[PDB]
Amino acid sequence: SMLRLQKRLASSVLRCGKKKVWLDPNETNEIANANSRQQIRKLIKDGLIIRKPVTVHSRARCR
Amino acid sequence: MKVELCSFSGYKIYPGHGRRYARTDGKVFQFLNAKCESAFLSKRNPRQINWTVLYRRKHKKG
Amino acid sequence: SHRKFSAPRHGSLGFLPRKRSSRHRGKVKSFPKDDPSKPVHLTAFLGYKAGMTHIVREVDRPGSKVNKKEVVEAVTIVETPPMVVVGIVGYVETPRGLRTFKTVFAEHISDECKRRFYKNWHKSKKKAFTKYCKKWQDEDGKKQLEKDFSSMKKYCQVIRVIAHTQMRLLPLRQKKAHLMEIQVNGGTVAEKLDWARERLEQQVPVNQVFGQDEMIDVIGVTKGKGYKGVTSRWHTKKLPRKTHRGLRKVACIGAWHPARVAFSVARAGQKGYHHRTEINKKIYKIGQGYLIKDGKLIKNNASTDYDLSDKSINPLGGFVHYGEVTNDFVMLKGCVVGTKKRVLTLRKSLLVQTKRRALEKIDLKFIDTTSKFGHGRFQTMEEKKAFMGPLKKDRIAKEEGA
Amino acid sequence: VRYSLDPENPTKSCKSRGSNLRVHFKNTRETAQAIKGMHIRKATKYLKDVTLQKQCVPFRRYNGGVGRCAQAKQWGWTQGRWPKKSAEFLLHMLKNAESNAELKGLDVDSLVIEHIQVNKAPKMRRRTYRAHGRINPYMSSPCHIEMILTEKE
RNA sequence: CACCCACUAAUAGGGAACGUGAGCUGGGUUUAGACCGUCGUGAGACAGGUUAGUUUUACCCUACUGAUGAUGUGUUGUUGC
RNA sequence: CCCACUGUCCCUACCUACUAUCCAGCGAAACCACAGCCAAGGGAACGGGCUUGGCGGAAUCAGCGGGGAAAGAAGACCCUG
RNA sequence: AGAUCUUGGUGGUAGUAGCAAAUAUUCAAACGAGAACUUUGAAGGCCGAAGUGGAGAAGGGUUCCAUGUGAACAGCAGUUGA
Ligand SMILES: [Mg+2]
Ligand SMILES: [Mg+2]
Ligand SMILES: [Mg+2]
Ligand SMILES: [Mg+2]
Ligand SMILES: [Mg+2]
Ligand SMILES: [Mg+2]
Ligand SMILES: [Mg+2]
Ligand SMILES: [Mg+2]
Ligand SMILES: [Mg+2]
Ligand SMILES: [Mg+2]
Ligand SMILES: [Mg+2]
Ligand SMILES: [Mg+2]
Ligand SMILES: [Mg+2]
Ligand SMILES: [Mg+2]
Ligand SMILES: [Mg+2]
Ligand SMILES: [Mg+2]
Ligand SMILES: [Mg+2]
Ligand SMILES: [Mg+2]
Ligand SMILES: [Mg+2]
Ligand SMILES: [Mg+2]
Ligand SMILES: [Mg+2]
Ligand SMILES: [Mg+2]
Ligand SMILES: [Mg+2]
Ligand SMILES: [Mg+2]
Ligand SMILES: [Mg+2]
Ligand SMILES: [Mg+2]
Repeated sequence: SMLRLQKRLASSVLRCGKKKVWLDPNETNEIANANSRQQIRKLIKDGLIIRKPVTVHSRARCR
Repeated sequence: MKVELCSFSGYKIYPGHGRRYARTDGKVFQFLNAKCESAFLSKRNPRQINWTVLYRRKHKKG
Repeated sequence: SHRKFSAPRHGSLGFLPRKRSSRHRGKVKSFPKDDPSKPVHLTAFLGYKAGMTHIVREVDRPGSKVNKKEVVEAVTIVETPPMVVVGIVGYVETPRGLRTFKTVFAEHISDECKRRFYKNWHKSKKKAFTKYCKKWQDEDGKKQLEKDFSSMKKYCQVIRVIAHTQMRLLPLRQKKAHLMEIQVNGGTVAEKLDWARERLEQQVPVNQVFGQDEMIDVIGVTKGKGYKGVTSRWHTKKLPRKTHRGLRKVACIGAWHPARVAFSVARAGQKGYHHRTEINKKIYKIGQGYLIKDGKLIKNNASTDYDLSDKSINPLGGFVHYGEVTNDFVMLKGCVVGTKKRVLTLRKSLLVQTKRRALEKIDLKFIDTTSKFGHGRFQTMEEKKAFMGPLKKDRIAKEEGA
Repeated sequence: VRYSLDPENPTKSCKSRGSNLRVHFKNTRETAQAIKGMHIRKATKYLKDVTLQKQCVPFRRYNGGVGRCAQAKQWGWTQGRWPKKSAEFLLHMLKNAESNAELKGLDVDSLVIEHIQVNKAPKMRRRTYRAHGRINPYMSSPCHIEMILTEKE
């Protein structure tokens, strides 16, 4: 439903900002049950939570 | 029906169209529109502008 | 205290109710004074502002710098399909003014004319005049009509005829025609009644109403500019840039006394869409329109005595925002109020044209037909193709057409 | 409870009442005057049309500054508006009255709004701030509503 | 106000709360800072000079400009005076 | 004062953004003897009311700033105590 | 009945002024009675390291965190919230 807590926990555990945290919209129900960092780690391992890749800034023009 | 004129671009200028420009030195020119007059006023060569008649006859187009 | 310098008043006090026209047509309000010695003739007409262009002609005004010289004069094209007369109104003179005496409508009213009677033609049952026209057939209604004509003949002082335009002939969206009372003059009451009675259910071409190189009056409603401030509505002086609460205003709207605002103080409000009457407009050319006797003829609209080019009055690409003109058109001199596709009323001059401005013969030498949807540079398709030669789409169309 | 204007026959009639309804009182009054005397189905479809801005209510008494809309010409009036909140509140009240009419076991196909009344509810205080550190009231104007329907057809 | 330049047929005189600041401006007068000269012992003054110095609110009534309407003709429309 | 510069101006126009405008919701404040058509008269010597006369037609909208000797301070100028 | 009276209540104004300082939001989905404002994803942007980031002092004092509610408040709303 409202996964701000889950987003915060994922951002803290993954040690990345909330921008890079990807939560699966399909398994919203499964995520909402996770209220502990251990459960967040389990979801990360299962693949429901993905650390999105860093936005590309290429220096090829600069080079 | 009066005298037909030729512009910087070489087009015919019908009466009631364009403008007539006379310099101080003693030459009088006429331009079909503000585009042709502006091109003349930057001293742009007619032969290098693709849609001018002069460029067309220089490059044997058509 | 007096104002330190004198200055003419901004704005006209002859147009003070500066408000939108309550009518869209533009009514006559003053017809030419009748005289029975003249032949029976109409006095006015309905036109539509097709657009504007310019012409080349030689002036034959002696003693001027422009004698035997060629000038360029802007003109206005007014498309005027022949009016269809459907009725007659007779008026009787009273000490209380003119009042309507008796009205007669013709049978077989045109479908477009009947639409004027309906605000919503779409859902109508189309019943208008359906019971009325049946009295043109039975003997009782016929006798009633004959008594009506006799009463008009023996009582009415002036009469008018109702003519309507032909919407199907115009390229506009609106299919609702325009009705009009046109006064008939030049003869006795019986004579004009007989002439109109002949002309019921008939078409009156514009050439039978107005003539060449004759100066007429133009009536219409101007371009509605919407709500406007004082600066544009009255052309008063702008305030200095240091002005606090507004520079496009009038600084003083009246002295302390008489403790009110005089009507003559310029104030913001509606601009344009004003019913105006313009006079002294010379008719340079009355067009003939499109014919097909064997093929379509378009030269008659734009070819002059010295051009001889098979081209129409329609400019390259048609008239801006208007369409294509195929029917009888009138080429006035100068500007005409109202936008494109705005209905206009043209009337014979109420005055006597004795000035050498008037009654001067008009001979066109060249009529511009360049495209006004931009800076047009070619008179005709033929000349444009001749100058530019073949083109890429031309080549590819020839390729598929072999 | 003591309804104003009790019906002539309190057997063919049903009652609905509301108190402290968080709606504008003047808008409610104009709406109630608009729907007065209507059949219940006609009133319901009319309020739904108000919601969709297809039918406008004539603002007759409290018309200060109210703009002009074309649909006002249905009435002999010029000013009109489409109060959404008033429409929803009257819809809830009307459905409550319909439920009461069902409970009295009289058919709801024959109901006409013979009586309706809007009265100002007690005002509630809110606070605002002005240019020189001044405080102005930010009062609310709720309203109490009562109505009486009646079987007639 | 005055005067001059120039043009013009002519550059007449005035009123409307010495018209018109919820229209403007603030150059002057007429606060508080400050200098000069004159006066006074002094604080300070000077229709003497100079400089710098906050110009608020209209959504109310009415007026005025426009815009819907509104009264009767049964309704409604067209054309008109 | 001069060179240049330019919408300060001749002489105004157009365009953009936000407002104002209308709708949804929410929603005050100043002010208010009563109310608000004018001319003349008299009058506390400049009336919305009174007399004389001109007249006068529900409800309202967007403007507007002529009037309400508009509002804002028991005049700071001057005089008396 | 007055005292620009005191206290308290209520009107016209008026559903009016107004809710315009800092470029910008859109689609889909979910919960939910109810979604412009809740949450997720996608997109477009912005802050552009002298930040709309990360942390401290003074000051505040539980606002911190979880769960729950839609009475009041967050000048619209809110299933959200200091
Ligand atoms: Mg200023
Ligand atoms: Mg053009
Ligand atoms: Mg108002
Ligand atoms: Mg407003
Ligand atoms: Mg504030
Ligand atoms: Mg403060
Ligand atoms: Mg004078
Ligand atoms: Mg004065
Ligand atoms: Mg003033
Ligand atoms: Mg002022
Ligand atoms: Mg000054
Ligand atoms: Mg000083
Ligand atoms: Mg001394
Ligand atoms: Mg300074
Ligand atoms: Mg008076
Ligand atoms: Mg005093
Ligand atoms: Mg005092
Ligand atoms: Mg008392
Ligand atoms: Mg007393
Ligand atoms: Mg008191
Ligand atoms: Mg507002
Ligand atoms: Mg705002
Ligand atoms: Mg950036
Ligand atoms: Mg920081
Ligand atoms: Mg918290
Ligand atoms: Mg709120």
